[PDB]
Amino acid sequence: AHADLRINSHWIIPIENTVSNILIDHCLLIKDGIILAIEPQSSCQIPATETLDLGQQVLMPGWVNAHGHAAMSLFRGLADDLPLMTWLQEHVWPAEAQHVDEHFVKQGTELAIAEMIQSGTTTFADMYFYPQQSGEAALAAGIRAVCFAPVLDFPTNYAQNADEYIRKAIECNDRFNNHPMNEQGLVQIGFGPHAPYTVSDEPLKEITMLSDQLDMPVQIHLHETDFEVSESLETFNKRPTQRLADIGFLNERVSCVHMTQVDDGDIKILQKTGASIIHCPESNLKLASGFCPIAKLSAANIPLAIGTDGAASNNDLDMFSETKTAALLAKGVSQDASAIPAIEALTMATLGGARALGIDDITGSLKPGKAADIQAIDLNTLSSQPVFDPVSHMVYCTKSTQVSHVWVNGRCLLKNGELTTLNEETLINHAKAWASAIRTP
Amino acid sequence: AHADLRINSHWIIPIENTVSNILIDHCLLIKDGIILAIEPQSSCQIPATETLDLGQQVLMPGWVNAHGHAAMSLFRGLADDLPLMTWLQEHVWPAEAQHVDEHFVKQGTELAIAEMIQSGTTTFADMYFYPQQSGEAALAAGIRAVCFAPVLDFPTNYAQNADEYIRKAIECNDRFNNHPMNEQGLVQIGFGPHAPYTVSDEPLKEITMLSDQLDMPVQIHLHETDFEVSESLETFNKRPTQRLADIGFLNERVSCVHMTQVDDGDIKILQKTGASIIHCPESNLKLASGFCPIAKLSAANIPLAIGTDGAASNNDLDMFSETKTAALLAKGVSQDASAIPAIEALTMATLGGARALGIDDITGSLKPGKAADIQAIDLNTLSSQPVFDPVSHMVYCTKSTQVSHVWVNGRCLLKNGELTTLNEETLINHAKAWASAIRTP
Ligand SMILES: [Ca+2]
Ligand SMILES: [Ca+2]
Ligand SMILES: [Ca+2]
Ligand SMILES: [Ca+2]
Repeated sequence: AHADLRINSHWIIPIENTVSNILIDHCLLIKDGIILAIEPQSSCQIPATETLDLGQQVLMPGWVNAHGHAAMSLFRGLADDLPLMTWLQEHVWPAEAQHVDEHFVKQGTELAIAEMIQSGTTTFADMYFYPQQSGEAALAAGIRAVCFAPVLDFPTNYAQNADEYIRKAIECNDRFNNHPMNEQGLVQIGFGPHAPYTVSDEPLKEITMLSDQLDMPVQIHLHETDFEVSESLETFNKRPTQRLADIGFLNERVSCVHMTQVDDGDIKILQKTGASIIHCPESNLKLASGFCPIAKLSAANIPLAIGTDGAASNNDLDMFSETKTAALLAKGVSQDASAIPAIEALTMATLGGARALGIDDITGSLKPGKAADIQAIDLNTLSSQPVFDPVSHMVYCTKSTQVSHVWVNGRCLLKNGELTTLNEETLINHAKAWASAIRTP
Repeated sequence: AHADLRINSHWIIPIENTVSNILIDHCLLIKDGIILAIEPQSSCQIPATETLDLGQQVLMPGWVNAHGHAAMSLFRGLADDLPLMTWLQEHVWPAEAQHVDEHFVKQGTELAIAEMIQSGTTTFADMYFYPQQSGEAALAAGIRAVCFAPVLDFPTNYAQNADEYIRKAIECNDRFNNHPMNEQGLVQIGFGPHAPYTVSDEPLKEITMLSDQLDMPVQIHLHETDFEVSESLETFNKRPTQRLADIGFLNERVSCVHMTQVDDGDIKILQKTGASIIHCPESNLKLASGFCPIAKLSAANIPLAIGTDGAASNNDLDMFSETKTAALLAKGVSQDASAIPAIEALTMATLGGARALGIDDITGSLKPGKAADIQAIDLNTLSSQPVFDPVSHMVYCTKSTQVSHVWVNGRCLLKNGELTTLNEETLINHAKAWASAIRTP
């Protein structure tokens, strides 16, 4: 048959229309990992090799988790309820210096990926050590990934200095351009300078040039805390946004994480440079970083996305919960019950992330021609019934465990709630082994 | 055997110690619905008729959902993303006037109860029409309930005026004191005056007298919105807290819901009168009501509890998610990452609710002599591994679907994730029937 797979579902939320936000009794037709068409089930005349009848479920794009540190799944809830400073100095940094190597990153990324697939995520962004390990795990699992190879001014086990961080990013990009398993381009490598206060101007400019030459996305923290903004004003006499804008670092391919400290000048700079904002509400709350004013940013037409951050400051990788927090918090922050309606929250969590990571041409919404990165959510459960508008249900009363199926590039990674490329029992054993090693070395 | 049931579990979080917040390899012994003892498994010499081996699970008190409207499960996500005023006038109130009767409340409460049990809740507070229907559903399900019979100044189908609302509350209390199925006292009736701006001084004073004479708890909204506080200042020249204090309405048996508008005078009044505060973070965010400063309230030793509110402004009844929101939001609001640590969030969500509803003598913590209201949470799942401190995991990375077992008064209401006194498929059919009736009458 022309189509590999036909999926029938009562509801489809395409995110991009091709003027209601939802389609009733349509089907998706997929071929070679690509969406061929979305059409009414009754009218459809495209035969399919295989057909799946989902019934009372919602099909929508898989989530794009636009900021994370996948391998830190192995530090899940390592040290909760402590100030950023104690958390970092007495727990996270020693644990990183002692435990994080290629094996840690491999097993941690596998664990994260399995959690993410089970909660409907089809693309993750990763900013962490040993990105080749992370990228390789993504390849074996079949999940789409953007690994923002870290760049820092300071030495770690992974690299001694900015130039070495950059070298390894270039090497990793080259390795994935040429990897036998990566012909489909599921894994992209980018540059992940941590933050303006940990990376100097020179490496940042190198990143800009290299990012352009090698077609790589860039991610950086921006205005995460009042402290970082004050520090920048003391040291550079500029807000970080201004510093980055003045050296030409900010542009469309850059995503700026957090942005809890926002003034009108920041917004103008963001509008000018075309950069995206990645919202991480739960992590911002948990660490007391502040309140990203996504309502205000949205009204200013700033591109917005959503990330969970890492499992040591969340502590899960559940985009259903993160998107719900984003939609609820925004109404409180803006004092406006109509701010960030459900369709907008879903859009941030899918197409917004795709745009932020530079991959919206291929994924992030259900449009003919885009990749078949799809999640199916089963609504026939007590906590989801009755349903009046499935779009708002997705955001306000859906558990991630309702995800029944997941496809990436048209490949089934989750079938009736069960992982198809990862072994849950094995991953859990490895997690427990690492916990013991971390707990009592 | 002396004990009816022995439950073995790797972790027990008793909430009240009898100085670590958790017990390793202990067991719970239950007899006649009562906790006989909590002892090390190895040392235990109390035989039991039946023994359950749970392994890597946490036993803790079932949640006390201290404010809700159970039957509004049938309005789940009725009209999302609208301002309080449109929400009420164009959606909720017409739907209530048209659909809410004894049959609505029966089937809605059953649906809510099933959702709540599946997410580990063992006591719910309800403030809604036809409390006898709600109470009767609680009795048949086996869940503990406090039904705060509504009192209002204005006419509804349920009652024409304050005196009639009060009459029906008295009748309902009497009916449950004498109900053949209620000998164990699972169901308590209370008074639920909606808010200072919908109930006059006279009925409020009657409630105080009757509450005392009949040993009934009282629940009221207090300082939910800036509008209500301003309105009270115009009309009475007092903050609502002051109005209620001056007529002697506030006392230990009263729970005050929301409290997003707080000044130092409010706190003093609350400290003086001994009343409890019920925190409903997601509903407050969703409707843009404001930010209850639970960190500040906690530091002032004000008794605190947690509620989900109703399914039209949440939109689920999941106390795992609500407690996590409470713990996270509080750090952001107070700008203090150490504020409302996990053990304190759990305590609010269990013992805090018990105290608020006047039932802490019998439930809310795992102490010898208290009721066996218990939930078991399975940690052997991908998203919960690894685990370093189960207490903080409960709050920061646990899904409600991890609840494997639930007991109320030592009766199993949920066995391996399956309801034992309610039929899930039936409830869902009824929910869909009501949705159709509500959607297209
Ligand atoms: Ca981060
Ligand atoms: Ca989370
Ligand atoms: Ca309410
Ligand atoms: Ca909720």
